[PDB]
Amino acid sequence: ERLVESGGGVVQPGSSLRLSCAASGFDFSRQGMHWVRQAPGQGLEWVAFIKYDGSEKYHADSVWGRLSISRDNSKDTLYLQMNSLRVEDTATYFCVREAGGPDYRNGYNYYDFDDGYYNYHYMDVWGKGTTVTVSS
Amino acid sequence: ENLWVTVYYGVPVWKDAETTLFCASDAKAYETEKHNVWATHACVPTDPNPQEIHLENVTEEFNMWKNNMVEQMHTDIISLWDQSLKPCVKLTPLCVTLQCTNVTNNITDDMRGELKNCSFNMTTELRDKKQKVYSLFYRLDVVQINKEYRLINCNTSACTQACPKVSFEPIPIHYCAPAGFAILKCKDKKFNGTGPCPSVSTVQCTHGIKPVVSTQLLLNGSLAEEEVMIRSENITNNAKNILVQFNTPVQINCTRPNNNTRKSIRIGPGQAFYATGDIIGDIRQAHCNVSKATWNETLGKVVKQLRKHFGNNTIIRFANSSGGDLEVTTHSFNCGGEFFYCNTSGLFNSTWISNSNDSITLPCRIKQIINMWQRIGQCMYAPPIQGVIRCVSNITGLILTRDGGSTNSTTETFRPGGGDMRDNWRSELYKYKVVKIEPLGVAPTRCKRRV
Amino acid sequence: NLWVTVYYGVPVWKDAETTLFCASDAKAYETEKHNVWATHACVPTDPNPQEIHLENVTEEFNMWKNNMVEQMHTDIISLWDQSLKPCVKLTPLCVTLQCTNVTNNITDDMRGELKNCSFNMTTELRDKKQKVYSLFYRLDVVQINKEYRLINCNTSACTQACPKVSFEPIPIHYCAPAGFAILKCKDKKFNGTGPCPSVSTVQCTHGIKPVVSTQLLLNGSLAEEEVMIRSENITNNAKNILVQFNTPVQINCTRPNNNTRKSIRIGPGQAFYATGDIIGDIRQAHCNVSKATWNETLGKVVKQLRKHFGNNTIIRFANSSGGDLEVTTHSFNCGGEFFYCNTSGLFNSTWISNSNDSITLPCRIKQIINMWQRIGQCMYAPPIQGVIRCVSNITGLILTRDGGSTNSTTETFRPGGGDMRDNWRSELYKYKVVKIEPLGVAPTRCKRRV
Amino acid sequence: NLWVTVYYGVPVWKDAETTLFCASDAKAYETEKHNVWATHACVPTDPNPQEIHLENVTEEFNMWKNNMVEQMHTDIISLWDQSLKPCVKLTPLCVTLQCTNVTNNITDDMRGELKNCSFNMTTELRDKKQKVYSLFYRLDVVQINNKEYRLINCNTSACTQACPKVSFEPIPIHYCAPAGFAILKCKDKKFNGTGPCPSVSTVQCTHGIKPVVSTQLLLNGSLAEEEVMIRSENITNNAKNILVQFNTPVQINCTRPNNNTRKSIRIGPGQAFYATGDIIGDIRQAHCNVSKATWNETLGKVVKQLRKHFGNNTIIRFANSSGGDLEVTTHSFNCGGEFFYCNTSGLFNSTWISNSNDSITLPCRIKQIINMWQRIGQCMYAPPIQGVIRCVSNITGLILTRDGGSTNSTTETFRPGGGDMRDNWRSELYKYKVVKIEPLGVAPTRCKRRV
Amino acid sequence: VFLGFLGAAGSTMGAASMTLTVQARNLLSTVWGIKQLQARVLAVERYLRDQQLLGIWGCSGKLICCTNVPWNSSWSNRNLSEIWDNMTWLQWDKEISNYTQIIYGLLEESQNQQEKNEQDLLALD
Amino acid sequence: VFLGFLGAAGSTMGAASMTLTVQARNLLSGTVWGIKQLQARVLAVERYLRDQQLLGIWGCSGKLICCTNVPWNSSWSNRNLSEIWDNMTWLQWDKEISNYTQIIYGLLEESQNQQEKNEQDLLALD
Amino acid sequence: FLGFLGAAGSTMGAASMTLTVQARNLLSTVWGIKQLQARVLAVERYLRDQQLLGIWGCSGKLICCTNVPWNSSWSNRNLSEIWDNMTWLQWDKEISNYTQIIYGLLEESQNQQEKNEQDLLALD
Amino acid sequence: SALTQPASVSGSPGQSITISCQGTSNDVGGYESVSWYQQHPGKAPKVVIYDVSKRPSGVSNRFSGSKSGNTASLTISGLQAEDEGDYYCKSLTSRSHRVFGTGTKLTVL
Ligand SMILES: *[C@@H]1O[C@H](CO)[C@@H](O)[C@H](O)[C@H]1NC(C)=O
Ligand SMILES: *[C@@H]1O[C@H](CO)[C@@H](O)[C@H](O)[C@H]1NC(C)=O
Ligand SMILES: *[C@@H]1O[C@H](CO)[C@@H](O)[C@H](O)[C@H]1NC(C)=O
Ligand SMILES: *[C@@H]1O[C@H](CO)[C@@H](O)[C@H](O)[C@H]1NC(C)=O
Ligand SMILES: *[C@@H]1O[C@H](CO)[C@@H](O)[C@H](O)[C@H]1NC(C)=O
Repeated sequence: ERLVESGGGVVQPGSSLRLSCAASGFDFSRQGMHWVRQAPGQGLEWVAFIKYDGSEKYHADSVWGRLSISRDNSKDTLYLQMNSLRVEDTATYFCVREAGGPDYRNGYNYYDFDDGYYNYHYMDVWGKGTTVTVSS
Repeated sequence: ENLWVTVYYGVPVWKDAETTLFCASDAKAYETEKHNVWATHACVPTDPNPQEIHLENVTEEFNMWKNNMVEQMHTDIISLWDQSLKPCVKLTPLCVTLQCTNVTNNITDDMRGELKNCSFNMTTELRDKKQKVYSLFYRLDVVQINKEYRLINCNTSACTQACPKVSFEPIPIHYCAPAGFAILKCKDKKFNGTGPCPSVSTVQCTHGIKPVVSTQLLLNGSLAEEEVMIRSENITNNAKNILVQFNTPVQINCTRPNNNTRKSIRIGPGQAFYATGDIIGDIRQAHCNVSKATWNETLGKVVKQLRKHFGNNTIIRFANSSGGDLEVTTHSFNCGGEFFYCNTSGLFNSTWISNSNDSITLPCRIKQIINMWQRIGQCMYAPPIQGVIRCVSNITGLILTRDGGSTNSTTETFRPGGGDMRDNWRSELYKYKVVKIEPLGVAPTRCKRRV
Repeated sequence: NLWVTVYYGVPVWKDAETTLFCASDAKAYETEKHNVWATHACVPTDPNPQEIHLENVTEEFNMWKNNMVEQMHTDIISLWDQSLKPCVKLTPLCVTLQCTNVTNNITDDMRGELKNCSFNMTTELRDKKQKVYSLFYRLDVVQINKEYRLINCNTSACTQACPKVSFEPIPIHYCAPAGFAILKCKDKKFNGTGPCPSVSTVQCTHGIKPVVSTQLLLNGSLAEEEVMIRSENITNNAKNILVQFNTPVQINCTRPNNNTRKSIRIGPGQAFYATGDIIGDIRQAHCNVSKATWNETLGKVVKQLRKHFGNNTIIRFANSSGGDLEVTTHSFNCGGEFFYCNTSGLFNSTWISNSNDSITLPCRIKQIINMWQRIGQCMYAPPIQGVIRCVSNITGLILTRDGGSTNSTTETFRPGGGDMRDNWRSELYKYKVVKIEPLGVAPTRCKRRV
Repeated sequence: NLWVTVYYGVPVWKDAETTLFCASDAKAYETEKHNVWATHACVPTDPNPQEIHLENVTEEFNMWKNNMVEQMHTDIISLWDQSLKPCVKLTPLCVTLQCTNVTNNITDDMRGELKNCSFNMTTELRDKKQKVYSLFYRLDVVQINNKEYRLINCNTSACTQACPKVSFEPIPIHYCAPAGFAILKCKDKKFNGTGPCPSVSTVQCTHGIKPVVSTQLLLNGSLAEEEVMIRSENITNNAKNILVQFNTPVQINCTRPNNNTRKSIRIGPGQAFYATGDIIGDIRQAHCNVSKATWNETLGKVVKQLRKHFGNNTIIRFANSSGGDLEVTTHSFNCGGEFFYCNTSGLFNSTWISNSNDSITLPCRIKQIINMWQRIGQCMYAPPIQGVIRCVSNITGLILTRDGGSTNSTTETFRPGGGDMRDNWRSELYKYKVVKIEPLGVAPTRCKRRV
Repeated sequence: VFLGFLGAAGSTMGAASMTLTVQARNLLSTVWGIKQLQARVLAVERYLRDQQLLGIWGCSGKLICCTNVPWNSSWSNRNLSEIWDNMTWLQWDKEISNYTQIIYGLLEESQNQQEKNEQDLLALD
Repeated sequence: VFLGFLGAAGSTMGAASMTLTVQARNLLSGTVWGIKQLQARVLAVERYLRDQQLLGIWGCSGKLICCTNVPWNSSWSNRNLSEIWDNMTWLQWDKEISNYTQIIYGLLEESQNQQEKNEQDLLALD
Repeated sequence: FLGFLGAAGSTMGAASMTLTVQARNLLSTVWGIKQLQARVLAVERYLRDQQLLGIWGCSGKLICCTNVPWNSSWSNRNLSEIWDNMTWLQWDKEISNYTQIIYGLLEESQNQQEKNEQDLLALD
Repeated sequence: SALTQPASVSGSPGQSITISCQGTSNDVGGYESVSWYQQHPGKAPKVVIYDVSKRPSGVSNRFSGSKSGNTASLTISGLQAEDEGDYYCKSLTSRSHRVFGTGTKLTVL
């Protein structure tokens, strides 16, 4: 029921950095999380999505093969890794949770693998985020 | 003169009869008591040593094709099989929509599509919730609906998973007659299938008989001495099966190279379903090995004896099964807790005119849902066995059916059979016969009673 | 000088009770039709009876206190439910039914007897529902609040019959075990209780047909040259009165409806055989009895009743007093189809101081029944293809009395069956079981040599 | 000179084991009410059974190595299982429960012991669902993560409910030997469970034995004569339990002041589940009362005879249970169909060195999911019973165990503990023994057969 | 003449004494299966009870046998001729039914004394 | 020496008469394997009683060898006694007299009954 | 009347006059099959004892003697110190081992007497 | 392909306004999964429509949405001062990816 992002800083172009997101007050091992970044005067930009168990990963075409996303349910933390940052890559990244729940059919509730949550295709809670800038 | 009637009690007179023989387990099998499938715990322990008594100057008639001992054995074993399935789980809710896809991790060309990765919605411990689960199923246990698949047994009958704590090892059992009845054993070695037996010896009861179920071959059976015996109800009739016995056994090695891990899935409160989790390493087809040198030498003995009845000029040729269901055209047996159905076309392929590590391999498949007794409505799901399995067996006979028919051809064709499962047990009870004792007898002599 | 002498095997017997085993012919055994009554498990009977005519012996008999009828009632019930275990139990049939009247070729007399219900039903797969329709009689559906439900839903899980087994009664024989004997009375004039001048012993009873019926005895043994009336207390009204016909009367029963069975495939290996559309016209099932013959046997019955009620009183017949459908109707089965016939047209006449009309009786058909008056049990009869036509002959009546408020001028008799125990008394009234006592002592002038 | 003679029917017996049939009194056989221990199929016993004194005989006795208790233990298990077959299975109750603590006039100590649970459940029609509520004890519900709870037995095994028509009242049961066997009774008043019995008598069969179930105490049993006695298989061995039989009984009253009500719920066709509705009046904790004056002097007598095996200068101490499973660390019993789990730490708390209306209150708990046999997969749900209940029982026994790691010390402590159900029943059959008659016998005397 | 089982039920008591052997042969010969098993065992134990009781009296193997016990006149004072010519076994049982138990016990102890008497006589005399 | 159960089966009729006792001991020895096994005990017990009561009513209550007071019809057999006892065995002797077995049993039944009645009258006054 | 098993403490001589009373006691769903097996067991146990007594030529007797000599090794005590002081229960344990070998002696002796009886009357 | 939205929409309080948000038919009209969001400066965006056309709990009932074939729009009745802010439309793509719209600026008179 709360997400905190940390790890911001100033790096030269072509460097690497990692952002950490933490979840508490709710089951981290049942719902997937997203990644969105925004800049002043610019609209929201979706980065990537990861399932509850990380069976498959989805990435945007504009940043295909750029940002690597992984999670660790044991540590109750989320990781966002990017390499060779560009001048235009600066934005305010937010750790966002995708709401989900059991599918109701025939009178019963149908979960996913290892008691997963089927995505309801809307976002409910959003993190405060961290601002990062790139300078040469 | 004036000879009178005298009655004698306990005279040795007998005739054929029918009775319900009882079991007699060994001392070792009566102590472990590890929940055997044949319910040997209720079976009474046997005698410490055999008490065979030889009878001299006696002639008795035997008939292995009308003996009622095999009928009692056949009737009992079905009841023992049914009784062992009641106190364990029933897989009634597994009939659900299945989404099966091929596995292509480390498959072999032989095992191109023999394994399917099936996922389905199964009930959890709570009645109001359903959890997605996955398992690996063989192709023989899934049938396409139109992708979408379903179990073959769903539209015929729902049946019980083979119980995991029970064992299928065929320990020997002894059939014994009650008081007032005796068992006569024919010690003649030339006894084919009927006739007087020069040496008849009465015994306490029968020796250890292993209830091995097999088709087209006899495994772990009894061995003849210094001869190959061929027995048939009517050699002239081609519709009667032919039974063969081997003096020297030939060894067959069967194994499953695949290494799989068992996974337990909870289907309800107090019920568990064991499914194949995943296969570690490469995937290869199971196969059985028979030495070519030994098998070819054994076949030479068979044709020599078989050529006696049909003429010493007749040409003997062998061929595989004529077609039909998988239960009859293939060799069926078990190795541990897994059931095989193997293609023996590579054995019965030869032609005889009558003037060392080849290791003939018989690739074959494995089925999990089996109708062992050829009855519709009572199947069984054998849970997977952890790790690889290996076992060696003794091939001690064959079940051959002649398909000559035409009288215009000199050559004769012999093919494996196995349609009836009583032939496997009849090959071991042919020596024994059941008779009843009548102690009352009257004879005339000179004796009078005082007034 | 008298001394004690012992004899073994003297013909002395005393009344006692024992368990009697079955005895059947080889007719059903050879066919192997798997009847509800297991003749294959039942012991084969003797090739011919071995009755012995005993002389100078008089033995007491009592059908009302006879223990043989108690065992027969228990055994038949035990055999009835033993055959219901294998075949399917219709536990998932309790759903909401949307029923509507049929108005294609319905006659006014059957305007609303059968409905057209449609409901969701399960299949082999536990995640699919199939929409099917079936035709149910009005007696088997009740409005829950259109929405209908079966009467058994709030009672118990409702099991259906096995289609293979047949409900046709077949003769059975009761035999005493070793050391016991059965005595038969051959006196035709012998009423329910009393000494029998002629007594005979048999090892097995004659063939007994376990026909179940109310207010009418069908396919039973007849009397000889007269009509016999038996009752443990003729004065008491609470005790039923049993009548045996010397000459039988034929009754014709039919079901003109031509319904089609539809095997709805539910569950793995289970089957529910529902009733499909009826081709052709739809009419009620009815039974005919000849008026000339029926009126003739009433005249014989009333004469016998005059002996126990005076030769000047008036005998009147009335229909059933009241109750549910089970006791106020002539309940029976006909070729696997159960009937509940309204017999108000028979017992409507008066007799004082004394042309094939073919009296017809409206009848009803029920699917869910309670066979032995129990609660919480079913036997759902599957529908039968074609038209059903069975011909039977009546061999007795069961009647009850009422009133008698010090007015000894008119007597009213009404049908009524308390239970099926009295149904089988008409066949077991001439049989009793005794045990042999071989040991005996008598005085004789004889000693033991020392 | 001397010749052998055979006598048929001499008084000679040998040890043997056999199955004894049931027997019930006339009063208990005419109740016309169903019960767990079937009153039917038990042959009635004649009044005033004959007891035949056997003079000048000594017979070895042993209650620990007795097969009668083993057969009784197996019989009661079969009797218990037979009565739970016709009852209705409670498998649909494995559903999600949303429970809230009930708080109207709850006392402080019992707070949190009752949960007000509302859950969805089925009805007679398969296509409709109904919402019902019931009260469940805290011992019968567990957490999952208006909180969410779940039945404890759902994850182990589902099980039926006790049928209201049958009763758990322990009617007397007589174990009676068949023909050809005899039962020997030891009339000695100083029989310590082993050794010859100078006063040995034979009876037709045993008297009424009540099949009572209890832990750490023996209720409604037989009392010793004029003295308190200590029974043990091995005094030196601390592992073996100690059986104590009181010469005089102490009254114990156990009441449940809550006025529970029964609210029938129809769960399917012909099957109903009995739940608990609103409770009228205040809510109070169940407890049991034992008089302190009688209990204190009872221990004073017990400690004196117990001091014989340890010397009069041995310090004897009493302490409560050592902890563990609830069913073994608490005094478990039933009170008119309601099962109690009482805390006995308030009794065994004292010490003895070189040696009016106040009572003792023992808090007790109530549980419905019951196993009682140390088994897995066979539980039972006792339905609630209307109105308050109070039962008065006797304490005619005690089970204690010894401990101590010191190799040599002057202080010995004892703790209660329920080892096995056989201990509760072996305290009643210690006087009985089953023997087999051997009428055949040979002895020499002057008798030559006539020729 | 042959009359079958219980053929001489109403015949003369003396006449029935010549047909005692026909009755002795007739003493012994899932729902149905269990029911038959009970009857067979019950017949076996019933037959052995009569044989064992007859054995103790010293007439084990004799159909007709008399002991050395006087006949009490209290039980019946009727003439021997009247009993064996104008009476049947069914009526005879009812007349001595009450006194049957007393007669049975006397023969049991009498035989044991007879067995002991002959044992000591042949030892030296 | 010891021949065992059915040891003298092939031996002559006379020699087999000396070993009749060994067969007499074997007449009564002493869920699928449960109730099914119970019928074995009952069948053995009832068979022994049938063979015992049938022999008992012939006057041969407890004698292994016993003779009755009835003649041997010449129609049944006309063979020398030497061949019957010293050459023939009990196995083929049953076949020759199998048809006449039923009738001879009846004659023994009435012969013993006549003895019982005659004995009582003889010792009454003589 | 000491009742059933009432002479277990009496001496061998005194217990010889009460054999009759102990002879009667030989024969007389959970509880169904349990009682059925026990009832059959009593029937066969009684017949086993009678069968052994039958082949000894005196089945229908309670006290019986056979024309076979006694062995002094079995018991050196005289008749006075057996039939007047000790007890049947004590006697069984003293010669328990010899019981099996003795049974064969009577079995062969009785069959010997049958041959003599048939031959003696036939010749004369 | 990013969704196309108008640069700005103006409307006096108490009136009804319509916002257009269009993309590809397969992405929008195919999967039927369409969502709308509202954002304020200094705060993360908040979901305003739970389903494609259903509002979630804890939001005013004045909001309403509809879809017509390929075209979808959001309608607000009874505009108030608090409605000022930034609004965005989000929907799933054909390949199960997330695409954000251009965005529309709302001006309150
Ligand atoms: C899966 O296997 C089936 C039969 O084994 C074959 O027809 C099909 O083409 C296979 N599909 C794939 C994707 O391998
Ligand atoms: C057939 O040939 C074999 C060859 O070994 C010979 O032994 C046999 O006697 C021959 N039989 C006939 C009938 O020629
Ligand atoms: C009653 O009247 C009928 C008339 O036929 C007659 O036969 C009968 O004997 C009469 N009975 C009495 C008791 O008067
Ligand atoms: C019993 O107690 C006394 C003390 O009065 C003591 O002297 C004696 O030794 C004790 N008994 C034993 C066996 O030690
Ligand atoms: C038996 O013997 C009698 C007379 O000795 C004779 O009449 C009769 O024919 C014989 N039986 C047969 C079957 O010949």
